[PDB]
Amino acid sequence: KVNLKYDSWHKEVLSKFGQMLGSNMTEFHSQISKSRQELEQHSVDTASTSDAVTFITYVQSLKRKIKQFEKQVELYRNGQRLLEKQRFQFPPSWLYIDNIEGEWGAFNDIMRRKDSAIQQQVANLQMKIVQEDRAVESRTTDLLADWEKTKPVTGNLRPEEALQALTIYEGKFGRLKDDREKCAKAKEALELTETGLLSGSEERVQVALEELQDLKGVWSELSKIWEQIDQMKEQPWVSVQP
Repeated sequence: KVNLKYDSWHKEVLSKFGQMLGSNMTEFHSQISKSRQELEQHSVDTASTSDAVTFITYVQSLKRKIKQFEKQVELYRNGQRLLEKQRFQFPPSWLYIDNIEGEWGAFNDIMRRKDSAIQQQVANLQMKIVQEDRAVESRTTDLLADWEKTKPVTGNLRPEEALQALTIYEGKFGRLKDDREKCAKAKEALELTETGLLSGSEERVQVALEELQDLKGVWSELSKIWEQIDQMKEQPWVSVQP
């Protein structure tokens, strides 16, 4: 009875370890195959600086994962050899470690070719990102200088009027923030780690944010007064009571 129970308990633990190892092996092979297909689709000779930045950030993210993937391949290799030594029955749909090693080898060869091409252009990509960042900083200074000219400090504005201009200002400032965040992700991806001090541009963006879409709010309390003025520009004089 004990031997039957041990054989049943062993066969059950061996079957569960085999299903867990096969599931982890299938998921890991899908993850390497997808990472390899994404590496194949992107060319270093991308026409746009934006595609080159996205591709370089992706290759660096994969380079960090290679050391983890290598440990997983070794764990799966030892696991399958244990199932074979214990006469486990492999299902016909079993993904053999040789397929994972082949996809892992193909992924490493594409990753080495793409990483080498990024490393050859690192200085040019770093100069392009520093030039784009200087262009974003110049656009930031120009937008803040224009901010004063077209903000409501100008006299005789109407609730609606400035609100429309402060809706454009809101779009320009938010587009500027999105461009700055893209440059920051690219700088992190190319190891262009320059001091985490908000550039004096960040303090200007924070002041502008307080008076951005919020400045349309001066056309919120005044808007309620104007709606009454407009109704009076439509109300019959006899009906109006002083």
